[PDB]
Amino acid sequence: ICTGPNDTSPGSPRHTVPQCCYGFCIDLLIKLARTMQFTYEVHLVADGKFGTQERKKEWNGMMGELLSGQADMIVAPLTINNERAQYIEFSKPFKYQGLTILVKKEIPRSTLDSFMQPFQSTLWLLVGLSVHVVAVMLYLLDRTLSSAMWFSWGVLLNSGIGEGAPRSFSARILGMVWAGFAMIIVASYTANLAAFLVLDRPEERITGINDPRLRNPSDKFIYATVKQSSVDIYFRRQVELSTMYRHMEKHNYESAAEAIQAVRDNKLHAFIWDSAVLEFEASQKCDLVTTGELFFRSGFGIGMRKDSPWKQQVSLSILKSHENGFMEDLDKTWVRYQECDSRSNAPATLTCENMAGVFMLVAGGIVAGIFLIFIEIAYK
Amino acid sequence: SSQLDIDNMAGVFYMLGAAMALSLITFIS
Amino acid sequence: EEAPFVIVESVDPLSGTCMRNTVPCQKRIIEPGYIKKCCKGFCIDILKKISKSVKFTYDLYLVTNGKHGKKINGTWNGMIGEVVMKRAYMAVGSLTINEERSEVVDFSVPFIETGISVMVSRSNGTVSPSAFLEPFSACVWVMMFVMLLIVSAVAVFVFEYFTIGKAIWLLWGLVFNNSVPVQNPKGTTSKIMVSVWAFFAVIFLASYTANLAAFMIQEEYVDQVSGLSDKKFQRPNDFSPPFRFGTVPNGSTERNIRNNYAEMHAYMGKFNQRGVDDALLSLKTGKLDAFIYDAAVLNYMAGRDEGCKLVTIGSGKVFASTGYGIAIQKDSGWKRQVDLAILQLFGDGEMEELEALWLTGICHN
Amino acid sequence: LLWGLVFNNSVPVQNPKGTTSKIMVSVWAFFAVIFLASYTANLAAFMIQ
Ligand SMILES: *[C@@H]1O[C@H](CO)[C@@H](O)[C@H](O)[C@H]1NC(C)=O
Repeated sequence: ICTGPNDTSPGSPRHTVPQCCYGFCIDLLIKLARTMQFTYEVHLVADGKFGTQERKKEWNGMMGELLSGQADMIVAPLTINNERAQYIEFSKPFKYQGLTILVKKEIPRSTLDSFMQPFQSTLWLLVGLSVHVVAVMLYLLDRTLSSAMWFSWGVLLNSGIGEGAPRSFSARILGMVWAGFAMIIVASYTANLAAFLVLDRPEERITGINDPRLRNPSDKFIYATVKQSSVDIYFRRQVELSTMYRHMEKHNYESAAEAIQAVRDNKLHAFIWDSAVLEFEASQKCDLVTTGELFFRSGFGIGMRKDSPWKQQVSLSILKSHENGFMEDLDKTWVRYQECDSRSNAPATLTCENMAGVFMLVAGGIVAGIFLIFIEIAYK
Repeated sequence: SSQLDIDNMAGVFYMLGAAMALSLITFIS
Repeated sequence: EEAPFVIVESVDPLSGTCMRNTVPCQKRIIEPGYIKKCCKGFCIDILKKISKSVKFTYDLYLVTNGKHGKKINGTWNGMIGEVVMKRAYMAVGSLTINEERSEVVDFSVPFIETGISVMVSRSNGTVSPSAFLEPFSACVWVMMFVMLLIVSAVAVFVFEYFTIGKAIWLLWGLVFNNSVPVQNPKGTTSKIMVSVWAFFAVIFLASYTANLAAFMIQEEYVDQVSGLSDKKFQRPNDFSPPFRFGTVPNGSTERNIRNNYAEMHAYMGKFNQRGVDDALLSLKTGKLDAFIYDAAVLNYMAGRDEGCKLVTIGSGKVFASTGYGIAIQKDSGWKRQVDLAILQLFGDGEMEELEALWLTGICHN
Repeated sequence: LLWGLVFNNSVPVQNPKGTTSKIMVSVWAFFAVIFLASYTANLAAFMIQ
């Protein structure tokens, strides 16, 4: 059971209500129950925000809540810093972790609408000009013409209808260059296609943290985090990105699911820093991408009030639990059960449209054949 | 650089015209 | 000094002095002369940075007995022995953290989160014959197959104004490559129509090969080994007697092994190698197939040469996630202070600086 | 015949009369294939930089 705000009280503080709370940490707490011999209730925080000693100053939410006395043990994913360290104690962390940045995964989006472009249209026309002219020129070089067009047409196209052959010696030498021209032309086409298929898709356009587009913000890229989070502490203690830091205050939030759906609706381009949650978000959503280098090596452990008699004991269990691998069992229980495609940004194409264009060319040539054929019928 | 240059086909029609000229020259015989 | 946290044991005899970065680390001597070399490395630098936080003075007294702690008849020897004999109440260097160690001495908050892995990665591979029905030309592929099939009716309609199997075979073989002969047309009607089809044919090949080479460009070839839970590592001979997975005898993990995996403990006790460089040579030799140990040391070894054929299990998925750091004798309370100091250190990314100083490599990354 | 074969079979002509040549020049076409197999391979390659 879970005594929490009815409408979650983000402004209209509907009174509390028993809900159902359950997850990894709950498992942890019940283990610590079986090993520590205590009983308890459970409740939510007043605000939906971790807390910080903002301006006299005072800590929002759970921090100040514990500090008062109305609380006596704080178990949740909790970061570690110096500020919180100044007042309370907490044992070794139970899950090491860091920071990363997530972006709405892009689609491969093959580009083959060049189905006749990658040389030119100008080339596509001058080649037909050249074929006609060299055809009739070979004809004159003979002295088998009305169909000699078939000859060069096919030898470009590798048809093999070959109704005849040049009887004169002149063209009987000439045709070689035409053959080589066809060979090198198709070679060229293949080569430029292969090259044009090297243009990669730069996804993690931000390099770790030193990317200036994210080291100096551009209006083309939107970005934020959750307000009053420890991440803000980390930034404002590192004055460098202050601008971006200042900049990001134009976009901050109050909940993680906020930024979650924000990047889901493709407006917000990046969410951050809840790494050990971004993993589940990704491997259960498979429309998002993590990246960056790990920023702030820290760990989630359990905090308790100042110098309670419990500290010395708690740690023990944890290591005991880290000994028998029970931790890893909980991992397999609540962690690995999410999976989607994870190979890489794979290059491929099955483009129905870029070949549907040429299939329509097929169908059009069909009616062209009907028309021209009956034209020749009436002719003969 | 997707579409090739018309100029970026020099040797093509170079050899084309060369063959045409050699053809006429020999066909004189 | 055992690894890239404490390495240095070299003394400069040119001037009887030592470089600025290092610090005197005199072993006793064996009248202990108290002149050993001057040491440098990673943890030493942590201590130097700490010095600016709390006013104190060093004594880089070295170890003389054993590599680490062991409860010989329940009596701690090693660094933990030195700290429990009240001979020195602060000890740093690569010293794992567990329940057993905590039993007497306390601990700081660790900083370098550590674990248990293995590294045997000479093997390799390529892509399975799994991309030639590749995402290039499957659905449009059969679509073109049938859009080809349909042309036969128009062929019939033309011929009416002896062909069917002939025409089918012809255009089919043409699509791929002209090999076999047959009199395709009789009258210039079909002599044009199917002609344009061959046009398509060309581009077909022009596309196909283009992507195929393209698709054979990326190459991951993730290794195939047995995790820390497979019978290949759980019951070697019951599964496959060809199994040579070793470790370090007196190491910390030995507690975990001889307390939870006596089976593999005995099955591998016939492979307890000595040292670390000997392990590297033996893993490059083939005499010992594989071995298991702490995290940081192997992550560093990844930056060696033979490491580009010797890397991690293929994950950060380790056994009994851990970490370590300073440790003191349940008394001084300065922990509190140094606590924030260490965290203050974290508050700046100094760990990044230090890692750049010591902990990147090549043939890895 | 063999010239045009090197690049690509386009035009017809009765190549053999008797299985003698029907084998000899045959192996030549073998070479022909690899020829193209090489050429295009590098050309694309050379248009990479
Ligand atoms: C692949 O692994 C085999 C197995 O030892 C080895 O002989 C070969 O040199 C390796 N080659 C590459 C390219 O990794």
